[PDB]
This record gives sequence, structure tokens and C-alpha cells, in this order.
Amino acid sequence: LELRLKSPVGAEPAVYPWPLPVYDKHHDAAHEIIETIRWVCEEIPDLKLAMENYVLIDYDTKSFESMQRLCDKYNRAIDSIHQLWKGTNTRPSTGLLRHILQQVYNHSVTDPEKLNNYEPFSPEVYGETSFDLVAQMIDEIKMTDDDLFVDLGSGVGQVVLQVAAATNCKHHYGVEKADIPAKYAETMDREFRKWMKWYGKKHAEYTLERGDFLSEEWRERIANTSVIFVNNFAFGPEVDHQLKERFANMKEGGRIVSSKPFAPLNFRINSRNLSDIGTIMRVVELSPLKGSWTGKPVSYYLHTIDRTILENYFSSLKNP
Ligand SMILES: O=C(c1ccc2ncccc2c1)c1c(Cl)cccc1Cl
Repeated sequence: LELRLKSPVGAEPAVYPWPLPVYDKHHDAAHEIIETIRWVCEEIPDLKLAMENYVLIDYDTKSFESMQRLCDKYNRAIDSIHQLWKGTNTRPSTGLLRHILQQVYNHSVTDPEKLNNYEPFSPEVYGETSFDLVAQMIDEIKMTDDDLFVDLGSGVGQVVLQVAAATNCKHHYGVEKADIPAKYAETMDREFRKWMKWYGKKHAEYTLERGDFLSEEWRERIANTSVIFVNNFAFGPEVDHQLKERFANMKEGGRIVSSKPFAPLNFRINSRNLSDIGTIMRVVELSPLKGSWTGKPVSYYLHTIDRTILENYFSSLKNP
């Protein structure tokens, strides 16, 4: 007993067992099947024509025969369209990406109890504000092929997968120290690549890793990163202090996107604060409410390595 969904690009079919898995009280694999068919029909206009109207209105998620009717109607339409293309990979849309990331998480994080995360910006609630906030950030930082993106404490890899699907960075890295999210990130990686192939969607190169970003190996790695992303909201003072030390080795124009600023927004250099990281970096608050945002009143911080802050203070002492 199983349900099969044919790929719009001829990849290996999506195979679901019956009874279908349940994700939570209001979310299950049946709704995922319905939403996948709908997204495929949205992106392929010919497919919508081929597929009968009623099929997506009258379905019973709790009926094997009903779900199988729904799956067969889609598959036949996939077959009709593949015969039409016989007679002679882009980036996913934002909408489709939200669906893919949720789908990848649903298939990967099978026991979310195991995460022990009660934080408001945790993997279990990613689609709520994070997806939209990360999307707002991608539009604001505007990375190129010369950039290398690192998420320090990447969890199950959701930020890395979103940025990789949206940008053209040389490479995207995610580093996670903790055992449980790092083991789930291995499945997230497999599922992401499988589903992206199924939809026929392109993504940048990315690596999800297990490791301590405060290690010796990661000192030179932070130093050579152009865009660092770090949710440092719960970070201790020692972790904060150590990170500032790693950031002090970054190149001019290097950027750090974070939840809490690493330097005051109103930092003013003087004879007493010359050790502070604020002497070598600009800091701005980016709030989607300032930048048609109707979500949570959230903000993130953009830091830019700029050693001219320090250079100017010295030139000012030498040239009054
Ligand atoms: O990680 C965050 C994030 C942001 C704000 C937060 N506010 C309070 C608590 C945690 C938080 C985490 C993030 C960042 Cl830094 C940039 C872009 C998109 C996202 Cl989702």
C-alpha cells in the first residue's frame, strides 16, 4: 500500500507509504501531496489544462482509493504533458521554496521532540517568521559568485538551504556542534537534493557540517567568509567575546547578519574603547517594517568590517 507522484521533469517518483505519515495535529502527508500537485500545476500551465477540474476540490484524505484517484489523475496529466513535449532547471519561486523547505523538514525531522528547542526562532517554527525574514535578508545583502556564506549554528540547515536555493554564492556552509540537529542536517541535505531534483529546480553548492565554530580550524574559515549569518540571541558572554575575536580577522567589506548586535549601533570611538569590535565595524538595524511587511515586528543586524573607523580616529589624533 503506497501513493506515487510522477516528477514534472522525469526524476524518480515521490513514493509515500499508506497509512500516510502525520506531521502534527493539523499537518500531514496528504496535504503535502495536494499542495505538491497544486504547486506543479501552478508552475506548469499545460498541466492545469490536462488535469480535470473536480480532482483537487473533491478528495478524502482519509480514503486510500480517493488519494490514489487524486494521484493517478495527476500522473496521467504528467504523462499527457510528457507526450506533448516529445513532439518538440531554474531557481524555485519564493512560494515553491517555502513548500520545498517545509516538505524537506517534514521528511527529515521525524521526531521534533528530540530537538529540545523552546526558542521562538527554532527549526519547528521556521516557516512562521524565519522563512520570510531570511527572504528579506537575501534581498537586502545581494550576494554574488564571489561570496562565501556561513551559518554559525545552522541547526538542521534551514537557512543554508534557503540561501543556497535563492543565491549564486561560490559556496554556502552550515556548521552545527550539537549531535541531534547535525544528524538531522544529514537527512535534510539528502531530502533537499532529492526534492529539488524532483521539481527540476537549481540551487547553489552547499555543505552542512558538524563542528565547533570556535575551533582552531574555524578561525581561518571565519576570516575567509564574506557573509556570516549567526542567530546569537541565546549566546553566552564567552561565546560572544570569542566570536568578536574571530570576526576581528575578517576582510574589509566582510558582513555579519545577526539577531543581537556585536557592537553598539551608536558606537563612538575614543581613547577608552579602542579594544572594542565597534572600532572596525559598521552596525545597522534592518527591520522589514521600515523597508509591505505584515508579520511579526522583527529586526536583524548587519555588521560590515570597516577598519577606516579606526584609521580615521588615528588620522584625527595626528591631524587636529
Ligand atoms: O536568526 C534570525 C533571527 C532574527 C531575529 C530574532 N529575534 C529574536 C530571537 C531570535 C531571532 C533570530 C534571522 C536573522 Cl539573524 C536574519 C535574517 C533572518 C533570520 Cl530568521
